[PDB]
Amino acid sequence: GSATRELDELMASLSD
Amino acid sequence: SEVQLVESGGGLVQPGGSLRLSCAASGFNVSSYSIHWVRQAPGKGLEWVAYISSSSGYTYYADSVKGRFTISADTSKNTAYLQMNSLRAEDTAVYYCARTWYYGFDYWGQGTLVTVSSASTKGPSVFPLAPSSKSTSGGTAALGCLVKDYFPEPVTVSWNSGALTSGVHTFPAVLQSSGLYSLSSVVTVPSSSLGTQTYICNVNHKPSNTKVDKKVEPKS
Amino acid sequence: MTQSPSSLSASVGDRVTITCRSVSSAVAWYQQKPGKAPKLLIYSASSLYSGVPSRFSGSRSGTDFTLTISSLQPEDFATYYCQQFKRQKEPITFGQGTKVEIKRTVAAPSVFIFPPSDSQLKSGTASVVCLLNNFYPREAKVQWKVDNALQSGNSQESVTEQDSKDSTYSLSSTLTLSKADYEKHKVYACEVTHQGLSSPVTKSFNRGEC
Repeated sequence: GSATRELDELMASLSD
Repeated sequence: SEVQLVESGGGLVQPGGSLRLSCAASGFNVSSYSIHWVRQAPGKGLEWVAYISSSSGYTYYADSVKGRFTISADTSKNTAYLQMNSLRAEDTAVYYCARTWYYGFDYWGQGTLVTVSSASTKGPSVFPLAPSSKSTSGGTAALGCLVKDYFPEPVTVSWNSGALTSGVHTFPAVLQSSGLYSLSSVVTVPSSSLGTQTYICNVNHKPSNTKVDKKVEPKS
Repeated sequence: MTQSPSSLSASVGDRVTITCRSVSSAVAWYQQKPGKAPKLLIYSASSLYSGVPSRFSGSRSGTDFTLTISSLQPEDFATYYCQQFKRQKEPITFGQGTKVEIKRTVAAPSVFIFPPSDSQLKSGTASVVCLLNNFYPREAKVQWKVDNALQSGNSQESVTEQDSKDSTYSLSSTLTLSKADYEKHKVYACEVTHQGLSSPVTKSFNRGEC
């Protein structure tokens, strides 16, 4: 839930 | 234990071939936590290789596997998968799946060994490592067995059917240039016992359904 | 890329601080023991994972992330890994492993040499094995001689994990020759050099006597 959010947002934000 | 990750689908494959690993999750929903695959070559470090959010569908791969591996999930079976195509020798490793926990991976599966080789499954030849006859009455002697030319890992070695355990060293296998493995198992015993006690190594190679007992006796 | 773990010797009770070797947003720390899955110690730089002992702590200073074990116990000797998270490729990377091993008093190896079996010789190959038993520290030099010619490139070594009871290592070196080559020579010797030996120890046999 909130446990997965930070890493998921990190991964989704990647551009290179 | 309440959360668990159970892997399967590993084992043997040839360069250029394909395997599919599974990661069955229990105690949590795959749509609530992202999942990763991580691998480790024998004697080497951990290498992160892929990531999936099951809810969003977002996937990411390490460049070392990009274009060759596909990560996916079936939320109805609560299982993640790693499809591995165009496999190479260097993909040989223990593959783990693991769950996201803030900045960290909390739960890890047990690992499944993937061996990418052109070798076919073959039982070991077992040879005695005979104790030095120049020991002799005292004090400490060594003896062993050489377990040679087998594929794949692992082999187990016991001594005197498990009755002898003190002083036993079974070494990590080395991969020979033939693509076959080889290891030694040794044990130290009193030198006085060399004439009075039989020593037998019991070598089991489960992948080939081979089991060899070898009597190891002095020179003399 | 990737590679073997580096080594750190420490005594029970010692304090250890490992530094995680492109700046990272967060770091996680793991402990792993042979044949086991990694175990999470610290997540998000400084949070102790549920059930991990309080002697384990994590900290950030500037761009440097550390894990500290305040006082080592036997069960803490293992390989440690930092995991970097960053907003750039590769986004998740495990650092090189750091294998914390037990510092023990120096102990010289017992050395034994083994000729090839007659049964192996039937198959056209001779394997000669030299055993270094229960020594510390791990670092040892094994040099093969055949009729006093120093060998290189025809042997392979293997070393055990540090023994759980006495904290020593053991090592096998296997010299492999063809039957033909084995039979062209007399004296087979294994010379061992180690911190616990004041001068090198040689074990040998002569073909046809043993």
